Amino acid sequence: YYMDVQEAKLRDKMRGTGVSVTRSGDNIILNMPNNVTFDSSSATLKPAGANTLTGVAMVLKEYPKTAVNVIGYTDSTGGHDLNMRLSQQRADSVASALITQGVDASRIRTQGLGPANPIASNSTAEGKAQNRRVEITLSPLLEHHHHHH
Repeated sequence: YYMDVQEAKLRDKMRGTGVSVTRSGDNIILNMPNNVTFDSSSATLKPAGANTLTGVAMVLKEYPKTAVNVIGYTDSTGGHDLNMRLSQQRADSVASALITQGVDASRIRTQGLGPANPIASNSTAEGKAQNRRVEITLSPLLEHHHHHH
């Protein structure tokens, strides 16, 4: 049964990248975890997170008629005010990555937000994993992005 135990783990490890790509109407929503893509001690982007953000860059860059709006939140990182600061730093990291990959900044919109509507309760380890996530919205738009701090 030991092979079934290892195999089950391997199935999870080979089940996707860990980022969920979903479609809603004519727009696209990406759900990606912070805990896996940023450092545990600080909002510092990991290589795995850069790869996903590069994937987003590949899409927005090819779709000049579309804009990307990124909103993230965390609760079990720290207090609300601090969490906004970390989230905003995450937002800047996202914008920086996209711009580095040749994406026009004009089409990139990011905002760092604290906890507002947690997907799950922080009282569980699984809920924390669900709560430590960000949402990326891609939709047709010619309007220049707006500024957030």
